[PDB]
Amino acid sequence: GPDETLSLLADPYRFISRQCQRLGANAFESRFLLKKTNCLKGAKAAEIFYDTTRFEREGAMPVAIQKTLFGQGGVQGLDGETHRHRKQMFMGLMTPERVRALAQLFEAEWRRAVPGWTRKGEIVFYDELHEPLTRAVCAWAGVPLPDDEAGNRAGELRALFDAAGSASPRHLWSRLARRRVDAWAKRIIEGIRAGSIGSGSGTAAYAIAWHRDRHDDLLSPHVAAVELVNVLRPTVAIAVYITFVAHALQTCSGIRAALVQQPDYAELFVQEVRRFYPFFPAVVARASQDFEWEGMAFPEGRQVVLDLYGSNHDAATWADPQEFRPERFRAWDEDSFNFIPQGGGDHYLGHRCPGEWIVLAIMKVAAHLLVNAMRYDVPDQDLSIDFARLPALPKSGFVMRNVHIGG
Ligand code: HEM
Ligand SMILES: CCCCCCCCCCCCCCCC(=O)O
Repeated sequence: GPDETLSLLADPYRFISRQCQRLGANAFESRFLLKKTNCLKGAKAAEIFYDTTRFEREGAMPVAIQKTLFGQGGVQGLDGETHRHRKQMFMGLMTPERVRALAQLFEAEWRRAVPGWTRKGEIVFYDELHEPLTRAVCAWAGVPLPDDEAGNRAGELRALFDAAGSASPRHLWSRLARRRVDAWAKRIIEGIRAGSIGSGSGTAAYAIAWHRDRHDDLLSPHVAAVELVNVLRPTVAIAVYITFVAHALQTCSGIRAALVQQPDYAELFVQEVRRFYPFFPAVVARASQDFEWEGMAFPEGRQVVLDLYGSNHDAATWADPQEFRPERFRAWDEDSFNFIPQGGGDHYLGHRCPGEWIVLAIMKVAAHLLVNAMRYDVPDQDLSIDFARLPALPKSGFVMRNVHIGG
């Protein structure tokens, strides 16, 4: 068949589900970067995608993603016992107490940043979030971050995910940002190992610097650096979800009141923001052995893409996925495959995002602050979601005026 890379790139979140709807199927064979690719969508497809006896990640992600989004040698590219041993290192960071600590640091940094926002008179909300998140996560992770460098590090971390999927010179900036952030994280790992940096025993940078692999060897410093950036970078990417929290509050009538007046509502609300809004489009794996599934061939070595956005909008699962309705989560049975904005399956046994607890905790802080503490005006602007952008955002970035926290 024809190469459809251009069609995918023009509609990265919806290309797969639009083609599925046309064909009346949850899977179809296509071709990207000249490679035959099976595209999958929905709960049943997610369950097979997460079967590690049939799928592997090693070598699956296009190498332009190593130079930017993920780095080289990190957990995303591992399989089998090597993967599970590395994954445990990340999971150990995520205790309720440690997640709460990061949420508290983020609230503090948000409150610290407000006076600057008031003084500007008008802000692009998305643009203002990267730095407080950077400051909170570095402190949490045991990464020293001088006051006068926080801004620059926040821009570099942002560039890894926000400029990575840009078909322009912004991609070149993402590559330089990656080189810089790796070198910085590497100096941090080296200083922890030499004892010149006193990160605490509970902190991410300590855990990663002192992690021993399956042969009782420390991670090479570059790999430790990449894994540390695998904590810092996606925490800063929560800026996207926080912007969507603001977008939902602005565009969906009744949400603000319910959040104000119903205490259990915030949990439902942040889950629905993750279900509803596009963010991580799709994940890629390679078939590890010959099999067939639902009348489709999966020859060993076949590239396979699992459409996360389409799965989160699958009508069989949700009935009315096109609506923004937090109360739908009252009927959710916590299935590991039917709701997958940060991946599916098991956190320890597969590649599912270990950052979900942090994301939920921080999105709740954001919701709380935006309804209970912050006052702001929202001028006329284009709030529509840019489905052509990676990551997707409201076209305006969400512009606020007259921000303050007397509220
Ligand atoms: C900002 C919102 C986030 C989104 C949309 C997101 C989404 C995802 C997705 C889709 C995956 C891949 C699942 C797969 O390969 O099957 C993933 C993996 C990962 N996430 Fe996140 N994530 C976010 C935040 C975070 C945070 C805060 C952390 C901090 C620890 C984090 C750390 C990771 C790591 C280390 C992996 C690789 C895990 C593995 O391969 O086993 N993420 N994430
Ligand atoms: C060859 C073109 C590749 C296009 C690159 C696509 C990048 C995906 C963008 C999704 C939003 C980024 C989410 C942050 C993820 C993370 O921090 O790990």
